[PDB]
Amino acid sequence: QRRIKSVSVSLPMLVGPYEDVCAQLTQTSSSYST
Amino acid sequence: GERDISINKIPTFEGGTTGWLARPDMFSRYDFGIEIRNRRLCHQVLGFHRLEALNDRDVTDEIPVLVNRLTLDYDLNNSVSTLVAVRQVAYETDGSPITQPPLEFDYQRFDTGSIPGWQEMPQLEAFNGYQPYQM
Repeated sequence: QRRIKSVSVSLPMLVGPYEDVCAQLTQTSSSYST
Repeated sequence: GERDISINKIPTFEGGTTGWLARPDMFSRYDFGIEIRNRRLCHQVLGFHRLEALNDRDVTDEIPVLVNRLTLDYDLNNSVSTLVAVRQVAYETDGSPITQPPLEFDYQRFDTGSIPGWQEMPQLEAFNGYQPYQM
């Protein structure tokens, strides 16, 4: 069997010590599921 | 600096008791595992001839003549000293000095009246601040 557990992601950019890191993400679909 | 550094005094083979100076910028070394204090810098070097013995003529009280006097001059600072100049000198029998031209030097003096202002670092401008730096 094969299936997704979880995930994370990141960017290297030194935005500044606490500056506005801001984005959004979603799967459009995991077309195969179940 | 024991004998009179004055150009208008020819030094003497005997130095009296003024006593050798200690440099402004004294320190020590350690590197052989011991105290190594560093203190005395010279300013006059003297050529002495026992004239009548050289003549093979006389030996009683033949205190040698100061043939010639190299003379040496330093810039002095709280942390360093080193030659501003040297000059050769000899002396007339009336004791008037005669001189060669001096020979000057000027090694780079550290100074902070020099120090200028700030500038930003567009090349770096955010790449530090706790973790954002490695090097």
